[PDB]
Amino acid sequence: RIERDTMGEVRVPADKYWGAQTQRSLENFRIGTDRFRMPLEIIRAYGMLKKAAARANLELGELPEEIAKAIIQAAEEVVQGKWDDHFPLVVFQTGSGTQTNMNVNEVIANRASEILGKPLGSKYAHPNDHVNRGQSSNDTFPTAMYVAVALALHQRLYPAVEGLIRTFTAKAQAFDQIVKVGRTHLMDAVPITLGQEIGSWAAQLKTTLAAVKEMEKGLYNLAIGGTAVGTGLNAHPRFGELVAKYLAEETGLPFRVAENRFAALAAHDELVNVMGAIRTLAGALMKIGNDVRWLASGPYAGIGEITIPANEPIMPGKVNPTQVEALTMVVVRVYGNDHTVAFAGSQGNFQLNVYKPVMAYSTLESINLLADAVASFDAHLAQGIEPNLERIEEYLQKNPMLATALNKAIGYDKAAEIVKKALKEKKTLKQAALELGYLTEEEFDRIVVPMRLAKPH
Amino acid sequence: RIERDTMGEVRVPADKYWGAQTQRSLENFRIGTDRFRMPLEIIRAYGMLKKAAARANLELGELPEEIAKAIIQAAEEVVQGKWDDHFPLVVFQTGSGTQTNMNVNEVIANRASEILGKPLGSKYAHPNDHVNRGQSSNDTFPTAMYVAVALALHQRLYPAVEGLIRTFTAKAQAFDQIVKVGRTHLMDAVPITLGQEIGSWAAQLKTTLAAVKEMEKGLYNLAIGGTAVGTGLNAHPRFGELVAKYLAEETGLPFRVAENRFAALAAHDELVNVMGAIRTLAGALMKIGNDVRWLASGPYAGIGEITIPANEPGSSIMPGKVNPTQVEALTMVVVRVYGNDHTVAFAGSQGNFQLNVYKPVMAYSTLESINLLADAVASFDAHLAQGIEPNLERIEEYLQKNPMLATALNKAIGYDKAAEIVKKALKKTLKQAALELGYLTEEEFDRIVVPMRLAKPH
Amino acid sequence: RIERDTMGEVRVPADKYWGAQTQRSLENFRIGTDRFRMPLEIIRAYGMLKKAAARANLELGELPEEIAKAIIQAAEEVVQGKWDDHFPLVVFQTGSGTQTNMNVNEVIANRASEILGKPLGSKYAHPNDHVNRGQSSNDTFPTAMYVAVALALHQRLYPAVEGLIRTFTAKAQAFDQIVKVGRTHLMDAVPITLGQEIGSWAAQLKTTLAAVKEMEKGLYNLAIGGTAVGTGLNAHPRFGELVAKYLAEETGLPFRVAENRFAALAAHDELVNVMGAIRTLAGALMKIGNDVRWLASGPYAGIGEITIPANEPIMPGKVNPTQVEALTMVVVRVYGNDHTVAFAGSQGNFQLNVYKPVMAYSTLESINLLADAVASFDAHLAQGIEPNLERIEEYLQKNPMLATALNKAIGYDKAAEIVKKALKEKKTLKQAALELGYLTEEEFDRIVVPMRLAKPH
Amino acid sequence: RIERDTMGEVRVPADKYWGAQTQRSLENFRIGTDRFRMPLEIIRAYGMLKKAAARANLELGELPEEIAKAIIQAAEEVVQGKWDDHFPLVVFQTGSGTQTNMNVNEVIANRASEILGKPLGSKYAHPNDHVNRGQSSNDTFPTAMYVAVALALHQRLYPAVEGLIRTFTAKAQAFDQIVKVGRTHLMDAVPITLGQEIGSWAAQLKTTLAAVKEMEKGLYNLAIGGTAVGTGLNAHPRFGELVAKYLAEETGLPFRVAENRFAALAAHDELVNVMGAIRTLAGALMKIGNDVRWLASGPYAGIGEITIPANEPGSSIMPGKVNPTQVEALTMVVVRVYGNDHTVAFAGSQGNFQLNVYKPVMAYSTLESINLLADAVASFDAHLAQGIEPNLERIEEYLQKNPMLATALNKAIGYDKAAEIVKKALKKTLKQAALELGYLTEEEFDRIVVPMRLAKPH
Repeated sequence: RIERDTMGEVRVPADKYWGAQTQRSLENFRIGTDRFRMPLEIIRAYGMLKKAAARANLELGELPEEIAKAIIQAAEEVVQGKWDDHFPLVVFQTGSGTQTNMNVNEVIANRASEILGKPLGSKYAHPNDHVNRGQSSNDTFPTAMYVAVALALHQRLYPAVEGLIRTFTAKAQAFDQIVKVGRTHLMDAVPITLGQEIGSWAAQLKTTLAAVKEMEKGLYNLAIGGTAVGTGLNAHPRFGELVAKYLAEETGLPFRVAENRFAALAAHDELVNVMGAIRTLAGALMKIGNDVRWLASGPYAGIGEITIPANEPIMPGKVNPTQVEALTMVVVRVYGNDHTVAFAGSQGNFQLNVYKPVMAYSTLESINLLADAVASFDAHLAQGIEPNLERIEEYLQKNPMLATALNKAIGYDKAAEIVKKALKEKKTLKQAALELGYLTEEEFDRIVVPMRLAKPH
Repeated sequence: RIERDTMGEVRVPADKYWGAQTQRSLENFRIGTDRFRMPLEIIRAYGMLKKAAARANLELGELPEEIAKAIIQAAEEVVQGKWDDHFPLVVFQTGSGTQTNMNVNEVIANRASEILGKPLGSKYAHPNDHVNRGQSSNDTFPTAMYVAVALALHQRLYPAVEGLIRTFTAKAQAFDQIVKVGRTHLMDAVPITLGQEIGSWAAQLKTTLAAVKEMEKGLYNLAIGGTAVGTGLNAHPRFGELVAKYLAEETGLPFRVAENRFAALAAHDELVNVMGAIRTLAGALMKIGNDVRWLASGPYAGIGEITIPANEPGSSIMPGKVNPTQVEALTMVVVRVYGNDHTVAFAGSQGNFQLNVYKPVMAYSTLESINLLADAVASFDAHLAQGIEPNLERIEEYLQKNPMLATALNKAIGYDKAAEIVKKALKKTLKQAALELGYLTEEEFDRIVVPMRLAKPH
Repeated sequence: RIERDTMGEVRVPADKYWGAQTQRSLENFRIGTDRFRMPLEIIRAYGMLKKAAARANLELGELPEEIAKAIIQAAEEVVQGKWDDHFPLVVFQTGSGTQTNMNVNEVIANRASEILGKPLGSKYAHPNDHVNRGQSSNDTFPTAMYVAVALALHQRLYPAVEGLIRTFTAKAQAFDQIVKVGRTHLMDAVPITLGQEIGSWAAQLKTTLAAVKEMEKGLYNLAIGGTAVGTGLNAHPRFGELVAKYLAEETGLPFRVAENRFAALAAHDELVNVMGAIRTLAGALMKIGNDVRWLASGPYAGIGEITIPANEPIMPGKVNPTQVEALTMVVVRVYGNDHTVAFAGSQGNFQLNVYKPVMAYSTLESINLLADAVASFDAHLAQGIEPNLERIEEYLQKNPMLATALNKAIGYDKAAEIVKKALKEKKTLKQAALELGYLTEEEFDRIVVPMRLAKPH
Repeated sequence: RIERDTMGEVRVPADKYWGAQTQRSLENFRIGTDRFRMPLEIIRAYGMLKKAAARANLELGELPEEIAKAIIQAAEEVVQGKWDDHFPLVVFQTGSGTQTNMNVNEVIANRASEILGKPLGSKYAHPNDHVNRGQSSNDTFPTAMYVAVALALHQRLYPAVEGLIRTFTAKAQAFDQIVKVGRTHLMDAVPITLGQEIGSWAAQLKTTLAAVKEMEKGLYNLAIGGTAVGTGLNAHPRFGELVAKYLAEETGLPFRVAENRFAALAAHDELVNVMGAIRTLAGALMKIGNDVRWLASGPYAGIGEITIPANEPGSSIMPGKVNPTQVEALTMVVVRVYGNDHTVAFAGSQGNFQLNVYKPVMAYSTLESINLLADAVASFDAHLAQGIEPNLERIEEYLQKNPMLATALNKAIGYDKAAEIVKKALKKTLKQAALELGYLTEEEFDRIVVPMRLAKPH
């Protein structure tokens, strides 16, 4: 079809619901078109915002009853993802996300007009005067992105991490009776149990996940209502308040208007902190991932104290740790995303930080990739972790760390000799102690109890 | 003096109280000796830890009264900074901080022996058997570093940032009636007040400082009691618990043993997040600092809406020109801090098995950030922020050209008769153009054009 | 169709040329499927590698004549991009890029078999025994990625940056007679010309671009020939040498086998340095971009010494600097990409760094986004930069920096008084000097010559 | 002593040679006073610069013979480190380094006046009129910092890295006949030699050091002569040219004035790239260091293919166990260096108009990286690398289980009769299993199974 405005006539695909402005933008912004389409999470959140906005304005007498109801309906459709294919703009547009705001306004306006029995392009429901009433791209984009990130955390990241925590916790309980060598500086230290080792991974995830959930609270403070620079000019005094209330009712999260609307436009420090906590979580996943591949290294020239499930339905102990590699590659990508967000966050100027799209994009990318990788790592590796009892035992029984009990039982002299023999002849302390006649294969087991070292209290 | 360890005997300065393992580290790790001596915050915190440890072991029957009391006295002297010159080791030593732990054990043990009328190097009060009783460097170093960082936040960073928040809050109130041009994309936007702008800076600091204080809570969870790998082997069953209790009594902070002792040794994710929050605060300071120098730019060919105190001559002299030197020092600290964060988070991802062996550098870079920011924020506050003043004339010059002030005319005398006043008081003041044309009087003008109404529409 | 191997039977789209292994991989690797498809630059380069490999093996007597010629033909087709749609794997696979290597082997094998009159799936031309002869994913993936990045630099980044340099150089020459205020610490300093100011931007780009081109040379050292761990086991002693020679002949770049093949597999330090130089180039683009929006800030409350072309075919001086915003958002993304690559580069273990896919991806992303952004910034802003003579003049003529000549002509006392009057009455130094009778509007122009300050020698 | 500047008079220590602007900076920028005093490398380089400047101005008739000669003598004393204690300013001062430039001008001018029998504070040899003649802090600070960094690379970093390359090269040759198991994905792979593995470390250092030396060339382009903004206003037309010439004579490096003087003041992209290359070198050192500690891990329940020197007792004692402490110090320096790079590159993107005002921190973080790496590489080399020895028994234990050694049997006595020897000498040595089964003799075995053939197939 052909839409007409004071700027001229533009041709838009007859099946598309965006308007002339979006069509022009689609033809002008060509940076990263293939991989950087504006995240749909932002679009869905924008739908929620526009829906709450129509309701607020209607209630405050800023919009005609019928037109408002049509907008509310059209907006809800966007939220339900019925118009995802009508948003073709990239992340690399204006630093205020103006193009996407107008894309949202045009699609919802045209659909609203259609609902009201008007052909697309009529603007019966005006994109700017109605759908964008009392709003600016300046305050609505950051509002939409804060909501998008908060929802993405609950929808994808938390379920994935909480799932892996449950898996590790289950494995930790199941293997808590298996005593093994503990290592510090990568060197043989003292005994621990495989359950204690795996439990530490679960603990790191609980600790880092808790921090993400705490930082998440900063996202509850929205810029909505401050309009262009934070003064709220052109918006009803209660517009922001109501929009926040409705967003909170729809999401179940305690959203509210930021105590200071100026800072909510000039910076996005709350988002920076959320990304930072996600980065720390990623760091813990790298630590855990590496522990896993090192413990599974082998079959014979590594550590090999645990085995991981085959990558494709190669015997146990010879499986390449593919899930660790995919996970850690995601982790290094996440650290880079954090760098991008924090760097951008320090670059605001006066009344508006103009790096909003990329800050939102890199944070969402991190959330989605981590959610994908954690879920994959969990289902395809973590859940199938098993101990290699033979390897664990061989290391423990032949290690000097078990000589402790001997020193008090038969004196250091004899114990030291037993250890020296075992190491020299590559035998277990029990075997050496037997070939020396210092202790029977019976007395040894009564004096040397590995679990007493791993659980000394 | 001759000192010894399991490896043998070595010579140490007769006037120093450290021992053999300190001497070996001194000689074997000549890395960053000039600028990277282990932070005294860590040494003082270690003194607090060793005092609590002796107190706990005595209470639990693990140490004799005589020796324990001497150790407690010696440790307290360390906390008071009386032995600072007896810690000569660098940050770049063993990754577990073993050498500094032994430096602490040796100094306290020697001073304790002396307090008991025993000679130095005698080890009557033994560094390992007594001062380090039930401990490992693995759990004590991170315990001491978490305490050190938590205390430094309260002692230096918070007071500085809270001070700047107070200054900006006061300035915002004082200039809240000064209407000016807002800017978006760096372009002229709708009116705002200077008070709202400065107030936004204060808000950013409140928001970021709040996050640092929330992340600080993770430091309350200590590794103490986990000994070598987290099992607590060699420690009395109640040792860790009592030490954390005593540290809480000593500091006023709610220190407790971490729920999972193993993760407390294998990683320091809590410290990583504290540093991360500090990085965000630094980012806010850069944004604020840049706003300040841009607003004060010029003073003739820049924006120049505010003026700042002139504290030094400067390189190139020009009457009225004041380089924003305090902003430059602050932003240089900010870029340093982002690097510190990079270092801490990188190290945090590199733990292996039961121990992360990057502890010293993680603690050092976090403390450096705290100290530099505390220094720079306080300096910026005292030497610039407190002296910020508006340039009323320049502010008004810009405002009068703002199209928003002309919107009240379009619907008061017509769009043409209003746009015409724009082609007159432009290509000075609109209040004059309307007068020269008779379209409106100066009395009615100020009645139709009320900039504050635009800055505060609600 | 249905392919059959020792692992079982698999169903592959009748129109797709990949095999059972790729089909299984497509179904197993689900991390970042939407935005992280393996870069086609890597696929095209792999085609070049496989083509050179077939030729080398044929010449060395490692492959049957006919089968080799069919492979060479199939490979060339991949290079020409005729099979781009037959590579559906993501970047987040094994850290060795094994899945993509096999994807390349299967597609080329099936096409080769078809050319030889054999239905797809027959393996007449064997993916592993023929197409992958004397090769490993370990040495071929990094070889393909080094070639991909080097070509991407010449094909996209260099043309874009060289173009902007030409633009700035042209503008610098054209505006070299326009004297203006120079600024240090953001404060009024001494006079310069708009041409000198714009010329500095061109210089930064020349300097940073030169560094990228120097680091590029490190990519000429390929891992090809080292096979699994660098020993060259299972490959002809001259296989690597010949493959490198053929790659060099086809690209026009002096590719060769790395002096040390072990290091070429265990690390990719050369790629890290290339990304680092790209990061520095990005930093210069941010500096330049910011200078541009600050100089164009206005219309009346900023600097406004230059104007930028409208974003859509808003009067001069009121145009939002959209191209700067898009460019700087790309810059912060690039800094993050560099972080990812350098971090990954330090994580190699023993004989193989297993972060290859992500290191390659983040570097290529940076190259493509910068190429896109620089070209856009150039065509839509840089080329249309114009001076705002009125603003420039008003700042210069009313600035104390022009009083220098006065001091020597009429003494500091009078000159200082002239400046004090001009600033007090907001008038030009010439006007003030006239209202004081110290100098005529004629004598002033003979004593105060701005260009003599901007070009003192 | 009373000293003065355009702002007024101030009191300075009677035993110090600095002036008023140094004193003001001393008092107004108390940021990082303990660890961030301006690098002496920059001070020494500034001495070289001021010496060349006086020499150039004298040659060009811009300075009197008497005063010029005194300044040259005074400047040379600074280069020799005779006045190090007279530079008390920190890195976190003005972003242009103006305060340090004046600190240099004041010390040299006072010493010059004294050399001419004049009293301190008299300014017979004036800090601004003579020592700073034809210069600005804007062009001299980056000139001094580029020279400082270039010299530090040659004086400290290159010798250290070249030394380690030599050590690894020697070790690789000595162990090139020791066949071992290669590892990919951390899993057992095909055979290689210990010499090839260690050789790869040497290669990584050669590759990264080469890039640092290439980036170093960008530092040869100096800002000198551009004065305040790049125009050269106030400088003699040949001043910059001669100064660069004299600096080249003095240092042996090909210093020249940058083609574009403006970009030399508005940015320091060359320094950013040098730091970037240093970061890559650090990454290689981490990879190498990690390989070293993993190979030495154990020594009983780890990989343990190599052993390293034991330099200290350590925390937990176990016969034969040696913590890889030198690797820990080195990798902690590496994570610090990545942070330094982040800082330098961040600052590099923040220049505005005619001047980047993050100069001090950019120079400082680069020099810190150079010095810490030089320290750590040298330490790691002397205290660990030079003592690396193979654990022949462990290496052989792993190799014998490698499937590749069994491939020569499958086609020598059958796949079944070969796979059977794998179910015997596994669930010790394959050379024994073949004997106990009579399938092959020990003489024929070593004739069929030649591991080196696998490690060196070409």
